[PDB]
Amino acid sequence: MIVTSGVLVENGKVLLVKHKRLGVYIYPGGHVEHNETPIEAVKREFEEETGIVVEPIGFTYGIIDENAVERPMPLVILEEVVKYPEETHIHFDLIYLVKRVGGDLKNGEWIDVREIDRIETFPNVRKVVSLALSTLYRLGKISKLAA
Amino acid sequence: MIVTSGVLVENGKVLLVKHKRLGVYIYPGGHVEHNETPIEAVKREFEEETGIVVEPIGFTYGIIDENAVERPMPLVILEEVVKYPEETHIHFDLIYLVKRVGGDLKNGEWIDVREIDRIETFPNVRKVVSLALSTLYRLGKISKLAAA
Repeated sequence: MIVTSGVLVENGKVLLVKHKRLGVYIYPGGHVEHNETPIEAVKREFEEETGIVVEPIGFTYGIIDENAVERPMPLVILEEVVKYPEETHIHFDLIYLVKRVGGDLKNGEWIDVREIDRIETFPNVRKVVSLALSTLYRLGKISKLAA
Repeated sequence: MIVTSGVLVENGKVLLVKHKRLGVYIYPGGHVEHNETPIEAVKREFEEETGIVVEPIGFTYGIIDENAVERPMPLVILEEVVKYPEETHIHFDLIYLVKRVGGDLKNGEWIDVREIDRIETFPNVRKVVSLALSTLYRLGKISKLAAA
């Protein structure tokens, strides 16, 4: 079962939302519908859940042609377990790094990335955040020795 | 509408099948069922289409515990446009690099990378194969440095 998520980090803070059933904070995201792409689903769901409009940004090799466009690589992909009383799901999670490009905050909270252990968070959050800091740290670094 | 393909390379040869409707050669793959993960889908389709059993492989960080396990990163992800004068689809194609673990070639052709340019391939297949080769090299070294 395909799902997609958005990691938005601005000024040491990550935007998170409460899961309507689990209650723990999660990266805004959700089920990738059939007739849509994971890129469209993450944009659509980030905005309906938070009010913020984002754009997934990742690495692409640069492959271009009239018949196909390359899409950004996710920050990571996890098969996560979710245990409901009626049943257990496995979610194939395409976790994208995202950027804000519009909207207005309506739901969700900016959680300092250092206080992530002071709140109930979906199991992955802390692991994914570390991965995201590293990556941003690297990119910031490499974006250094460009000159 | 997301689909998945596997790229199997052995002895300077990539395994390609003929597109069901386009005829052109493409790597094996197909639509991902609601009921399955892209990883399960690629093994299933490859299975059906070639008879060979394969295992997706790729870059990972190493995340794994009781609550979640990381899956390998595709080789490349192309959002392909497929014009059948009779519809016209858009395919979010998660393309994985895969290795052989069983089964047996029942259908399909081994395409020598040295002849690929004089062969009718589905758009960008040649670009992707090139990526596979370099990518395989990089996973080769990650693997032997890890072996050291």
